[PDB]
Amino acid sequence: GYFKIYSKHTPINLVRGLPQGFSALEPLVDLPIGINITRFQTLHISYLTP
Amino acid sequence: GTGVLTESNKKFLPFQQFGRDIADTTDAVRDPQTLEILDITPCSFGGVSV
Ligand SMILES: *[C@@H]1O[C@H](CO)[C@@H](O)[C@H](O)[C@H]1NC(C)=O
Repeated sequence: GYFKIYSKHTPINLVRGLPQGFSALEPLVDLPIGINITRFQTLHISYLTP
Repeated sequence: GTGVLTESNKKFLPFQQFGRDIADTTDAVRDPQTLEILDITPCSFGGVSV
């Protein structure tokens, strides 16, 4: 019943592809939401241009 | 427990509360009120030969 998020932000100079290397993900926040989750979707930003 | 609490320079992460030693003993503790790191050392003991 705890929704735990771990995060890590690294500067990558690679142009394409998942980098090869090691980086540990420090915890970001844990929330006692206590709900059932089976699916998820990502949200992106939209840049409106003339 | 029981021991000597010495202020220590353990590099505790913000989400870490205590540091178990290799022997899984709580070597260091974060003070709950003042968020500082205190190393715990067992009080002096030894054998006494005559
Ligand atoms: C109360 O505890 C909080 C969190 O450890 C700490 O930031 C604050 O200084 C404490 N204040 C008192 C009154 O001890």
